[PDB]
Amino acid sequence: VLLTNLSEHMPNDTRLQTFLELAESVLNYFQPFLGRIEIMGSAKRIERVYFEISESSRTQWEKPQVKESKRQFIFDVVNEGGEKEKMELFVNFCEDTIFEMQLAAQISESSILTVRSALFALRYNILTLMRMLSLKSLKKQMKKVKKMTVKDMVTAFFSSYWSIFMTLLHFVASVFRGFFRIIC
Amino acid sequence: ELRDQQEQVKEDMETKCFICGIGNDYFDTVPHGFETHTLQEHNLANYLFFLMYLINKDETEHTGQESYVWKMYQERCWEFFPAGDCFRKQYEDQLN
Amino acid sequence: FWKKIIAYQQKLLNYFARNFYNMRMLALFVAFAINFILLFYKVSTIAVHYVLEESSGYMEPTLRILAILHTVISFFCIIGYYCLKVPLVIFKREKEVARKLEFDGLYITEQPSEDDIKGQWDRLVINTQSFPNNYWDKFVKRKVMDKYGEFYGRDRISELLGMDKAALDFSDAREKKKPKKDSSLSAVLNSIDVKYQMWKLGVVFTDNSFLYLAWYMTMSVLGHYNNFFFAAHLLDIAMGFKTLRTILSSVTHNGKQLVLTVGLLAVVVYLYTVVAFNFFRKFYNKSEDGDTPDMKCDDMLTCYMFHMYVGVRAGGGIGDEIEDPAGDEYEIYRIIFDITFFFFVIVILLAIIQGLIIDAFGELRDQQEQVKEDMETKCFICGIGNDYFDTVPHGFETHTLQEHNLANYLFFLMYLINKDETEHTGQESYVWKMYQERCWEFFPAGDCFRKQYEDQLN
Amino acid sequence: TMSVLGHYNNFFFAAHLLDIAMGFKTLRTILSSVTHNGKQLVLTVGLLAVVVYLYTVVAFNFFRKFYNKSEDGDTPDMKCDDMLTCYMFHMYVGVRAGGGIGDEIEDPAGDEYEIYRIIFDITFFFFVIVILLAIIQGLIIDAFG
Ligand SMILES: Nc1ncnc2c1ncn2[C@@H]1O[C@H](COP(=O)(O)OP(=O)(O)OP(=O)(O)O)[C@@H](O)[C@H]1O
Ligand SMILES: Nc1ncnc2c1ncn2[C@@H]1O[C@H](COP(=O)(O)OP(=O)(O)OP(=O)(O)O)[C@@H](O)[C@H]1O
Ligand SMILES: [Zn+2]
Ligand SMILES: [Zn+2]
Repeated sequence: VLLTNLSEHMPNDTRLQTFLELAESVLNYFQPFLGRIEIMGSAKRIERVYFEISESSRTQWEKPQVKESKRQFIFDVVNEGGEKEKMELFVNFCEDTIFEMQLAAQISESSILTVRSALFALRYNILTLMRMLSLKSLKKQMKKVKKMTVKDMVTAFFSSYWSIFMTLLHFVASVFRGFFRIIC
Repeated sequence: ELRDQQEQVKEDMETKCFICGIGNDYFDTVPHGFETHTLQEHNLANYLFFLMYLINKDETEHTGQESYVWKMYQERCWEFFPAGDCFRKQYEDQLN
Repeated sequence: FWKKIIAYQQKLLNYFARNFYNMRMLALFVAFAINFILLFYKVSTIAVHYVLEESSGYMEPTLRILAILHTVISFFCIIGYYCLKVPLVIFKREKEVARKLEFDGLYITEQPSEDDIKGQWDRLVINTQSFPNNYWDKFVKRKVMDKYGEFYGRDRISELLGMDKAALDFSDAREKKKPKKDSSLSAVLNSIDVKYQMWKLGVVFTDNSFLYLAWYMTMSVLGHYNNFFFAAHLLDIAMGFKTLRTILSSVTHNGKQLVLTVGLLAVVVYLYTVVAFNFFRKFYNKSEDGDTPDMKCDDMLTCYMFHMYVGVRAGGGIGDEIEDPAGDEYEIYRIIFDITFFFFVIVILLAIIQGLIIDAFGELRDQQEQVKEDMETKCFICGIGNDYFDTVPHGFETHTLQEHNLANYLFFLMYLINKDETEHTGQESYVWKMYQERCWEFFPAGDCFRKQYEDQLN
Repeated sequence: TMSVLGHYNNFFFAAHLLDIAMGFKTLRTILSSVTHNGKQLVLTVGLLAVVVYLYTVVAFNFFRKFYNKSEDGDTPDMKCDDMLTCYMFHMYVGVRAGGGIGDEIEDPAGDEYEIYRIIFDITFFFFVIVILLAIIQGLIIDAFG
């Protein structure tokens, strides 16, 4: 708190920033528990107040129900709220929310099958796709490839893409079969 | 009407600070100034946590600022809340 | 030989990539032609036949040729998709994984929550040696090593990234000469990375548009067997026409609201059916002839199905369908039942649906207007108001089209990427370092050249 | 030309009432309401004609005997034996009918395809009768706005 106050009040003191980098770790650890607000001070000046944020209060505040309450309060104070009692309503909401978080903390005491199937299929089908290259079954098309010509090459890669597409058809059929197996 | 009310709330929050009431552009003159002001300087969550801290803390160990704010909270005088002015406005040319 | 056939293959693949969109529209044209020729389809006469009435006498060969052409065009569109759109999707996912690895360490300091199939599948690609295949930065495997080498161990990061740090020392040392040529089929097979291709095939199969095109293929193939499966190809107008896409986005914008409204309508009518089952049973007699009693509400399920199918579709309501209540003990209760049914189910709920649709139109229009006036009043990068620039005539347009053009920023990014790192200037190196560390502070925010040098320029 | 032809046939003079659109600007606002989204309305009508064609195809494939419109059982009059006749019937009858095609064609009770027929009718009513007309009216209202 002392170091943060000094750093904020003097923003451009080189010795201050150096001593701050010497003091990085403690500041980083205490940043979540450190809060700062600006109040209308007695000296007719705006002053900053540094205080302790408790872990329980922060968790209860971050709980979703309190977030919904905050959204509802903001909507209400914006739509049917006036500047005369806007901040009064804010204080009332703050008090009610503090009471409910104190009650909640007090009362509080202390697909994988589908992923496996879809990954096994995506492995096995591609293994079968590359299995003919693994066996070196392209030696049959080798003798025909020896006749280099445009029509032979176009039919050859059309046959290759046809093999890819029939492998895709086997994949989608196996997906449907597995879906039916899960159903039954 | 419901949709317009939601949009009104949205752009009101995104253009005016909830407590300050100051426009977003003045803070945005410095990059990310509006978000810095709304999430670090004048966070309503921070104000609520300060109210909790005052309530939980014993009255004897209240500091000067804590006692001052506690007296105005107990008399229900919300003048201590910043209205129209902020730290950046008050110390503009010293900070900048 | 290899160098000519591979070149011609690349030419053909490039042709398909270039003509992907044109063939996509022409497939729709062929679909409209086949559906138009199917408009004359007729049932011939148990023995069930199906023969077209051919006034010209050549309609049957005509749509046979049309179906074969449509199927071939589907294959060409499948090829063109893999030519053009697949590299972009692969680049996107590959760069996203690279960034998550270098900056978030999703495989060293974090592990996928096992509900993200994308991450579970992308765990495979890191081990491959063909990574940054599409992403320009081939240096991610070294960035991760430098960033996280000490805390997890050079050996562990090298094993996770599948890099041969042991061979790096031998490479820097004296490495023996070996014969190597790409003419060998074994050599080209070793050059092909089986696991990276496996990952790429998985990503492509996961891709939604590829699934849509495969469904188009399957429907065309089934349409060859049964000619009426070709009608499903008319469902492609939603994506072919963006003007129709606006109309469809009107109803899909509030699709959840519409589905919930239908569920609420089904629940309210179920409550009404329960009330009728409890009290108004003899009123639901639908027997045209008094001799044969046909009761539609003896059973809960039958009564509910009748309520849906008849009352929900009927304009007047369930009262205009079921029997008249005159001269009965439950006359007033029946009348109130009918009036409430008509007001709630027939009027309000349909009004709710139509109002949701209209509100969706309005919200889309307001969003477009918001984007329009936001662009016309604020500079995209500066964030400065238009009036300050407009103090000088045409100042806002000059600032937005000459000084801070997003096209100019994009071209600068391209220039940095294309340019060699050695010849980077001071500004180029500075911006390149912040781009590589993903720090966007170099982008002007709230300030510009005119603001900084106002009184000197003016 | 219309006046000259109206001399020959007196009923050609009715087309001169189409001049109110330009004579009255107050009527011109009402007409500009629908012509502002004229392209959207035409595309909506085309989409309605395509969806009903898909429904007609489904009926032609499965629900054929249901489309029997014979008042007397002696004379069979089938409205969906031919693709074109079935589509024209779907348009002229179902699109104009408030309840849908189900309130027009025969009842499904005691049949194998009962549930499929019911789902067909419900989907037809929700999409064609309700949503598409709602789309058109919403386009018109959005044009006013
Ligand atoms: N005192 C304030 N505290 C926080 N945000 C404020 C405040 N005053 C105005 N805002 C506006 O609200 C924005 C974020 O706060 P807000 O509660 O509206 O967001 P949210 O999306 O509901 O947040 P969350 O992720 O906590 O649910 C800020 O960026 C700012 O535009
Ligand atoms: N960085 C920017 N570059 C260009 N225009 C910008 C930029 N920032 C804001 N604008 C606004 O956008 C207008 C033109 O750009 P925009 O891309 O919106 O127009 P367009 O009509 O879509 O252009 P085009 O004819 O290229 O399709 C400018 O006049 C300005 O109001
Ligand atoms: Zn503030
Ligand atoms: Zn700019």
